[PDB]
Amino acid sequence: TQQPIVTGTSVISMKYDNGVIIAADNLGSYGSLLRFNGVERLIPVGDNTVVGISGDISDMQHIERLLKDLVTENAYDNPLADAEEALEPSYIFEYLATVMYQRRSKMNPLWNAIIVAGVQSNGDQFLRYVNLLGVTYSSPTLATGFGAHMANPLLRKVVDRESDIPKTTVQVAEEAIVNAMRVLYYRDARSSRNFSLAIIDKNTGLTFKKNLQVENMKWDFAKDIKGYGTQKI
Amino acid sequence: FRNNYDGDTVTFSPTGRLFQVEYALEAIKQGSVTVGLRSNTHAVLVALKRNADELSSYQKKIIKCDEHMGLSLAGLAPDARVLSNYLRQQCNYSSLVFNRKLAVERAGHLLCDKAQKNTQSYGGRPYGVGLLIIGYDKSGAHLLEFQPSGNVTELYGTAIGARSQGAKTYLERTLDTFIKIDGNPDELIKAGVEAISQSLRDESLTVDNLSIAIVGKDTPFTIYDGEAVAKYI
Repeated sequence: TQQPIVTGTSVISMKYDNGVIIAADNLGSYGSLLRFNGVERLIPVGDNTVVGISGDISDMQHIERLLKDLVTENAYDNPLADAEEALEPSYIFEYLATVMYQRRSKMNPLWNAIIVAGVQSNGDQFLRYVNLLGVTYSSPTLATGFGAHMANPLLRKVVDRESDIPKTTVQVAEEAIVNAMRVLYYRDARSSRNFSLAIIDKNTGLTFKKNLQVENMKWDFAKDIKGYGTQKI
Repeated sequence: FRNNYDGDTVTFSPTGRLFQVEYALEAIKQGSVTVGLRSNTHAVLVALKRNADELSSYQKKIIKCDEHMGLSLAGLAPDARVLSNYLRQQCNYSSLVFNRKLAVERAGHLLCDKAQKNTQSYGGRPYGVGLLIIGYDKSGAHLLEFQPSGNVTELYGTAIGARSQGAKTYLERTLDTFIKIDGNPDELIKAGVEAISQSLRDESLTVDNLSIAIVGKDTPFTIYDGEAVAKYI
């Protein structure tokens, strides 16, 4: 029985021919005050998973601690911890989805929406969502909060169905993700211009880009808008 | 001397021995024989079942713990039920919570710990049953030998029970051979049967006597009793 205080907005992601990409801005809002500008909401787990989290930040920080523990505890009496018995995206997801649902069933949820993006050991892309209610779903594109409304329509024009995944390159995917992030800075009042993006590819592995900024914005047309109807000057 | 230091598992003798545990190890030595051996693709368990009269059934020795793991028992059967039940649960927890098949190495570690707790506290009693665990996980085929003292060892092949030393030598010799029976299930089993038949004395292994279990690459833990072992005598 709680209410979120410091919050993170959208986490968007989509899967492409050889991997998945996920991004989330670096803001931690306190209501309408864009309070903290250096919050990383993308959490890499090992070298094959990135968990993006929106929602309550104190709870995200808790989920972070939990993930670091899973890694420590999986290395225990595990000679193959950095190989065959390393944490897979599907393991990290199922674990989180379990916690989320248990917490909702005790009426004390972790006020978050999470997307686990990654690549399985056999090459399969993994992209799955889980939120404060334990609800889970998978799709070629996944976005939380505001991004579900504005990013999905855009990312879906690139990958509308399963067959479209093998026809999409990292270049195309990253371009779409980057554009969605710009649209969100335009229309989401709780967004930040600074963001992070992560690509998990079956060949090149994990590439994590920090300190990205929305660029190439169109604001010039504003010079010609005056009044709200009849004003001429 | 003895009745002084052998009343509780909580008592160390003057030479550092735990007699109750040693007496537990003895119940295994009077149990019927069972063999475990593995190649790089399959693991098999062969066990000689023992009756009470010629009017009774032959008590089962093999228990399936999951679709990829199982074990053969020797000694106090109820205890095997208690332990295999724990294994079933732990295996289940891994699948439900992490969507991960439990590693045999992990299963072994858990069995050791459960047995140890019963050797350091007063009032309890060590388990009086030995187990041979075979399984096929992410790192291939495995065979583990569990002893009530808590010592679990991973092997290529082995055997426990009365006259176990017989089959334990055949395997110790046949190693270079069976460790290479890849892609051929029936052969491995035959090797196992040959191994078990080196510890016989009373009678010859019959259709009511033999029990074999096999797990591997594209073979879920399956138990062959009576009718279907005819082709291995």
